[PDB]
Amino acid sequence: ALEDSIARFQQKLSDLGFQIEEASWLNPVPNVWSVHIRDKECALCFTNGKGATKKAALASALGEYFERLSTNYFFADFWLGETIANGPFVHYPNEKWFPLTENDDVPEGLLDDRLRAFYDPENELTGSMLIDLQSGNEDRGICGLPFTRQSDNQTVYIPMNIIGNLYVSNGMSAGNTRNEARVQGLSEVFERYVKNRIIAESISLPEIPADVLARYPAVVEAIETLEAEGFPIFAYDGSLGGQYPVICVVLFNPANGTCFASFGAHPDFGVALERTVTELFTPPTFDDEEVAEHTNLETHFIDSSGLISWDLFKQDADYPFVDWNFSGTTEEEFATLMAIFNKEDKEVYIADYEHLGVYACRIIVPGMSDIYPAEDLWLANNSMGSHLRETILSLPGSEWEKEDYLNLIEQLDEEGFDDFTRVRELLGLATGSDNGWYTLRIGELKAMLALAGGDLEQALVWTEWTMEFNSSVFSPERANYYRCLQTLLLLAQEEDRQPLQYLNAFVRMYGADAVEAASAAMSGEAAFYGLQPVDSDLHAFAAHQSLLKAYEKLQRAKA
Amino acid sequence: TQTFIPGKDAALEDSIARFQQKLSDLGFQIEEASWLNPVPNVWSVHIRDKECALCFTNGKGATKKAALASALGEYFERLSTNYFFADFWLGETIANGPFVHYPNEKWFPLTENDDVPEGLLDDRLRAFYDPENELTGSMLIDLQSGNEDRGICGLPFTRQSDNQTVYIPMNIIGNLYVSNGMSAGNTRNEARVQGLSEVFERYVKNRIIAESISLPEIPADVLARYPAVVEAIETLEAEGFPIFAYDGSLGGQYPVICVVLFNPANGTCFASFGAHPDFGVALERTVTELLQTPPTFDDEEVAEHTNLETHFIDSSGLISWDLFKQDADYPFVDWNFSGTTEEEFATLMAIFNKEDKEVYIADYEHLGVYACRIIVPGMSDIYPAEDLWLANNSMGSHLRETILSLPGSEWEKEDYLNLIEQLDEEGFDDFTRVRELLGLATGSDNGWYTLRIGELKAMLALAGGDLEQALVWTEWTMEFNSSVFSPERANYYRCLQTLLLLAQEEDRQPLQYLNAFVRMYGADAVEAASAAMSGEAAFYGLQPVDSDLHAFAAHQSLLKAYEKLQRAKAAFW
Ligand SMILES: Nc1ncnc2c1ncn2[C@@H]1O[C@H](COP(=O)(O)CP(=O)(O)OP(=O)(O)O)[C@@H](O)[C@H]1O
Ligand SMILES: Nc1ncnc2c1ncn2[C@@H]1O[C@H](COP(=O)(O)CP(=O)(O)OP(=O)(O)O)[C@@H](O)[C@H]1O
Ligand SMILES: [Mg+2]
Ligand SMILES: [Mg+2]
Ligand SMILES: [Mg+2]
Ligand SMILES: [Mg+2]
Ligand SMILES: [Mg+2]
Ligand SMILES: [Mg+2]
Repeated sequence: ALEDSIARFQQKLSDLGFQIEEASWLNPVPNVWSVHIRDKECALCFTNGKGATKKAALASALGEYFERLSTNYFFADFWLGETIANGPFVHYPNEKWFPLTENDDVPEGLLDDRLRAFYDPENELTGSMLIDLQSGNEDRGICGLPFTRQSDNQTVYIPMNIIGNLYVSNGMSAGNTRNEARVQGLSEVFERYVKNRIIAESISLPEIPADVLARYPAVVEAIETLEAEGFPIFAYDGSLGGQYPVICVVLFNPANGTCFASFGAHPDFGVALERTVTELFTPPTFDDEEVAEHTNLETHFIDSSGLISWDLFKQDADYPFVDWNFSGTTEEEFATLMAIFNKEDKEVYIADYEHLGVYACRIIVPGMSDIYPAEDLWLANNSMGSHLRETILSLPGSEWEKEDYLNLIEQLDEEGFDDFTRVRELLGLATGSDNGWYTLRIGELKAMLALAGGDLEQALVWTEWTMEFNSSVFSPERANYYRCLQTLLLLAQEEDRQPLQYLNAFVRMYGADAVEAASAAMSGEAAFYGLQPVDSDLHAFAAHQSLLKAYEKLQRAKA
Repeated sequence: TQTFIPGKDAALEDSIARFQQKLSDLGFQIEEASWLNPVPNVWSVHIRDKECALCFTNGKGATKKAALASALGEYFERLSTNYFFADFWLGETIANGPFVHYPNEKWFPLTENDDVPEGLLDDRLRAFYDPENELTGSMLIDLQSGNEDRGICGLPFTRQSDNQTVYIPMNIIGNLYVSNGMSAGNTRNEARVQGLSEVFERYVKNRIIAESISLPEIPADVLARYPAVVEAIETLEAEGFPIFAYDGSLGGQYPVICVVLFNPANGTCFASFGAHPDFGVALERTVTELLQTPPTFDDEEVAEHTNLETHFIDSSGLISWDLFKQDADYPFVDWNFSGTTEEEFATLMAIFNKEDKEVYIADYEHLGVYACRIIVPGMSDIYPAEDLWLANNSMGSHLRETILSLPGSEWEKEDYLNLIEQLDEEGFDDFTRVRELLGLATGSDNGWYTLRIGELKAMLALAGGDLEQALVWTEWTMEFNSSVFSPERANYYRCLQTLLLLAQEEDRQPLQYLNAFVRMYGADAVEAASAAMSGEAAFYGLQPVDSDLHAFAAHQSLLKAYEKLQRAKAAFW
């Protein structure tokens, strides 16, 4: 019962030491709700609930709260600092650390044989590329988490690095029962796997007949409202000829000429239908190749503003409609779904968490659950920067030689980092919104270095870059600083002109504090404007401290 | 009550009462739209013709009445000179009427080898506008008439050294001088002094700017003389806007003040300029105009003519950082050229004589208020004479009838495709608004209002059934216009674009997508885009246009206004 689920979850969250607060409701059309819930003491811990009734949505918001604390997902994009990294356990007590080997292969106790073949077919994957982000603890080695391989009920250790880079928040769930949660999570796997096929393969799906939709009047109502509100809707059978329990529903916005495709899965057709609808841009396209691109599907996952083929909407479907149904008790539904995975010759790997007093699972199904492709462990690995962290956080206040600064630029180039990459994302820093690190990108950091190493020609290049691409999100203060610095750098290039002449004017336009700071920057003295120096427990960031305080509550719960 | 401000020859309250009355008598319903009093001692007002949206002015002054009198004075300035109608073709009836511009105008038929007819211009002007002697006569056809057969309309101007009449082609006046050096006033001389000062304002400005000059600050004890301005500046300064006040005389030569505002919030500056024989009036004029881009070290981009051309339209142009250098290139001069409007006129004219610059004035009294128009080639120019070849506002006059015929036209497909190539060969810019190129007051509620050359090329490619070109320009169209199209029209273009892209997919079956298209774009939009593709009805949203522009109600209101001026002119002669 929704009301039990809510009462229980609220209570348990409170007991755990979390002050949870309800930010903002919404009831856009009939039979559709959502709510935003937040940790009153950590801005970064928050969820979004959705359902066809108000309570359904609150229960969803709270359930996702336990899903994300149980799995540690809130903290998944952040380094947890040197103390936690060197503590008894980082992720879970039952985690397992595999030191790096002398030739840097992937240690033997990790993964299994099928996984090794899938993630690393060429056998070129090194061990040091699998260091989890949270610890960044190369000396301690590769953290691996336990997962029950389902065919033979044996434990398998999967590196947290792999889990987090390729599966992210996919196939996680929390529930009232072990099986309820697993059915939700396994369905979440079908949702996203089928979706990526329907989309990438530019499939035309078959409409759901009107007399079938009629069974679910509360959804029909939500659609008639959207349709009368000026938004054409398409409801589709995403089963691909009865195979998978997936509904797809697409909204058109004629005002902008764009479409928005939602997907949803559950063993019961009707639940799946509603799930897809409650979950409601770019126009459709005939670009067979741009739709299929991994970066398109990767977008669709983050937010659903991705490219959909016009082929989806073709009159003639590639599969017939099937009035499917896989329903029953959560226990039966779990077996029915698992049956499908067995039919596909796809090993399922589950991991159970009960340490917060609510059951929560995390489900990997390599070859289906993947959101990102394994090549990304080489090309787009979220701990690629872990080894520069200490160097970079030292820079504010640092007084190295000018060559050292200019080399770090060349290193960033040689290591192939993207200029647009946010530094706070690359190092796993919860900086909070009120300082320079919050908007600092690689390109800006290059400007800063060129200044500290006294190469004013490069400095200008990246200062221009910086403004071209950041100034719209800088604070007034900071944007002004950059305008001023830019002027002075341009003046430096004028060898005919006499800096003193312009000094009064500059002070009037930019303000004295800004001019004094931009000059310090140019003299290589204080190049790293607005960046405070950062200790290796991130005391410097109060945001990050609030993150760690939250994580302490989970560590204690784990013991 | 009677308020006599410096340099005017009549109390504000009289000037207002007179002007309002005279406007009414002329048959104009004038209405006051919106006042403003942003800082102390600075006002402005917007006045509008209740029956023509395009006829409107903006008044500015240091008191409320000063501003209203300004607004009204600029109203007579712009009716007297015909400037409201200067960007529009006036249709075939007016073009072939007794007189188009003024009764005393003069028409010079084109010659057999197409030289510029002999009664036009004089010798110094010919040397200035056309040093290479390559200017042809057919390039000088005024826009308003577009009447090549009737020839080059030329307006009379009293050359001032020897008091002789000189005929200047309306085309030249309008392309290079525009609204510069026009004025209206309470007296002949008041108006002329305002207008001649307007000339110095803009000439000196263009030197100060282009030559990246550092001006000398106006001393504080000098500013002190004009507390009402000082108050306006302190307010702007405390409001967060640094101000710089400058002597723009260039060492006492010219009666020009320059005042620059900084906006630290966006790191930009705004330079205002102003001229009047009396220092104090000039100061206030410069300040009130601050409220009716960042600086740069680019010596070359500041001087570029396109920069100074912007400054005139806009004041959002590039200023050199050099303006603000501590050390000035000229010393401050506590200048003064003042006296009675009669004396001030001579004093100013003295300066032009010193410069060896002929002044050409033209007087208008046919609306019951004196108004002048002053050309001073080599100083009054806003645009350079090279623009009579490259950027001539009647370059398109000869395609007008062809283009306005297109909606409803049923020519051969080759004819449509050629007109594209012609538009390319004649070197028109794709971004150019067609309604500006033909002089059409279309009003905001139809396809012509936003129609650019690039879109027209799309429309022609569709009518001439070249769907590959049609796509190129339909994409172009949306990339650069869709943000200003009406919902309806933007949607039509989204649909047309999809269908043109589908036409390129040789693997795909149009019928499959048909239901989906009808759902996204709507049936009307799909039916229209298909007609367009079949070359049947390509010119979407463009109604056909008769050669008196009855099709456009906006333009009709423009002509109804101009009738009132014609009758007034007839009366006077
Ligand atoms: N009574 C209840 N109602 C709804 N969800 C509940 C619930 N009890 C537990 N939950 C859990 O709360 C989580 C909320 O997610 P849901 O509302 O069911 C859609 P989701 O696809 O997981 O959201 P996502 O797109 O953000 O991933 C799920 O893991 C679900 O198992
Ligand atoms: N009594 C009066 N008070 C103020 N302006 C008057 C006036 N009588 C006539 N005018 C006229 O008002 C018209 C507009 O001039 P002003 O607005 O005061 C400066 P401007 O140089 O025309 O600015 P602008 O060219 O940027 O519009 C001029 O033709 C001016 O001579
Ligand atoms: Mg979920
Ligand atoms: Mg979902
Ligand atoms: Mg279909
Ligand atoms: Mg004027
Ligand atoms: Mg002015
Ligand atoms: Mg100066």
